[PDB]
Amino acid sequence: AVSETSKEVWQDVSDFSKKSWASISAWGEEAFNTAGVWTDKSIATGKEWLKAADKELNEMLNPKTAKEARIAINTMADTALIRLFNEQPSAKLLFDKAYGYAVFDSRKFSLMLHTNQGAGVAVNRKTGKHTYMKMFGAGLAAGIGGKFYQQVILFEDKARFDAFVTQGWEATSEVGVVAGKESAELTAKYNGGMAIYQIGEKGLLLDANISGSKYWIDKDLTE
Repeated sequence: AVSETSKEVWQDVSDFSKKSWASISAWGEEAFNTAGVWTDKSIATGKEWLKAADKELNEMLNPKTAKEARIAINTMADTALIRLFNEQPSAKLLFDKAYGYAVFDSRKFSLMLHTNQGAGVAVNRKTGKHTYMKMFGAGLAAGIGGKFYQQVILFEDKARFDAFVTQGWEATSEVGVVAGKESAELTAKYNGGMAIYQIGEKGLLLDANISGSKYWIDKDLTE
């Protein structure tokens, strides 16, 4: 009756959304942790999942607590990988060989973020460890990616990943950037295993210099 439906109104208006997202939130990880080619079916399902994920990310913007931020960034990172594979299926084959990866987004999923910065995370695929990080994007400052920007870095080799997550990084050239000129497999081979993708809403950003960018550990978020 009304007593019960009333309680339903508070409960479902407050929580039904989170429960609905929780029923599908695993899809991205489940999909990308299964080795193999990123097929047309995976692309189509991924696009459908991204519709829901981006609605959820809208609700996650501007987190108030470190826990909320870590959750938001983690969710963002899953979306970037799916978006990347949908835009460039070959990247899935490189991801399958990755020791680790990092993802940054210009949206405010960290506690603090300034214009031209990105919030993100580096994930060690062997140990599971997440290192929360921030970036200054030279391309953002130059005027690209204004409506939407993600950056995905794949690390085939442990040494460069370990350096990235312990020391941070500064980009002093375009070495490592996937820029429409060659296989990312080759980019990585000649860059200590490291390949950098820049992602727009509709496709890869292929002419966006990163030189001048900086990457550091977000001390307000990582434990």
